[PDB]
Amino acid sequence: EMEKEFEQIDKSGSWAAIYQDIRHEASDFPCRVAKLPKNKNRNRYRDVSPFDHSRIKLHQEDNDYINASLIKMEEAQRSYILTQGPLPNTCGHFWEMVWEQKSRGVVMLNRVMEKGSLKCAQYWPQKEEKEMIFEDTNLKLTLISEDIKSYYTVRQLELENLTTQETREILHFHYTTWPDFGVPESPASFLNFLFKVRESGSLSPEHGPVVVHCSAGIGRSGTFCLADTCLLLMDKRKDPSSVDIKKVLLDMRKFRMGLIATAEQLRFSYLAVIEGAKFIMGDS
Repeated sequence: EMEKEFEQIDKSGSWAAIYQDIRHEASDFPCRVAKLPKNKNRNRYRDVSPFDHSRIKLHQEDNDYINASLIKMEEAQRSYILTQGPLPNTCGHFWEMVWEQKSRGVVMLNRVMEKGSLKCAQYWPQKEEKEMIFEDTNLKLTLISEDIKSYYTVRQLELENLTTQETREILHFHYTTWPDFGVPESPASFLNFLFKVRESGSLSPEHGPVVVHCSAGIGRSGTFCLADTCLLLMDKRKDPSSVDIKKVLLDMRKFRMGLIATAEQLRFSYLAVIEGAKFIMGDS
C-alpha cells in the first residue's frame, strides 16, 4: 500500500518536491466570471477563484456568482462543493446555495478569527433565541442545538425558505482545532471528525453535495475531501493499493484550483488515508 511511498518520500525528504510537481501539473482553466469587476467584493482572496466550468451558480438572474466550486468525483461517485468562508456581504448567497443545491451538511474547518484576523463571517446564529434572516436571499436560519466537544462542534440548524415557507435541517460540522494552513496533527482527530460527518449521512448520494469550507476553501477543504475520496475508492474496491492519492488530488484540481495548500497537508492526507484504511479494511 501507499504506506511504502510515504516511507520513501519521508526518508528522502522529497515532500516539498513531490508537492511542487503537483502544482506544476495542476489544471488551469479560466475564472472569467470570478474576475468581473462586479464580483470583486464577492471574493475573499484575489488569488483564489472558482473556474468558470465548475463554479456553482446561484439561481437568480441578478448576479449568480459565488466563489464556490462543484468538485465532482466521478469514479468515487461523491461530490462536494468547496467554498471560501462567506463574507459579510455573501452570507445570504452562501445559504441560498446551500438551499438550491440541496445540501444537508456544512463542514467548517476554520474559526471565524485566526492569527488575529477575520477569516470568515459569523454566518450562523450562536444562540437559538437570536435567529438570522437573510433579507437579500429571503431565508431564515435558526440554531436548534449544538454538541460542543474537545476539538469540534456539531450544530443542528434549521434553514427555512421564507418564500415557499419550506424547512430543512442542516447539520453544521465545525472543526475548531485546525491551524490555518496547518495540519491537525493526529490523523486520529481528523478521521474521527470525518467519520462523524459520514455517519450523519450528510455525504450520502440521496442529498445534494456537502458544502466544505475553510477561509479560502482550498487548503484544509482540499485535505478533508482528498482523504475522504481516497478512503471511498479503497472501500469500493476493498483494495488500498489501487489508490494513488496524487492522481486523486490532481483530479480534484480540475474542479477548483489550489487544493491542499502546503506540502505538509499533502503529507498529512497520506497519513489520514493510510490510517483510515485500517478501519475501512475490516478493523472497525
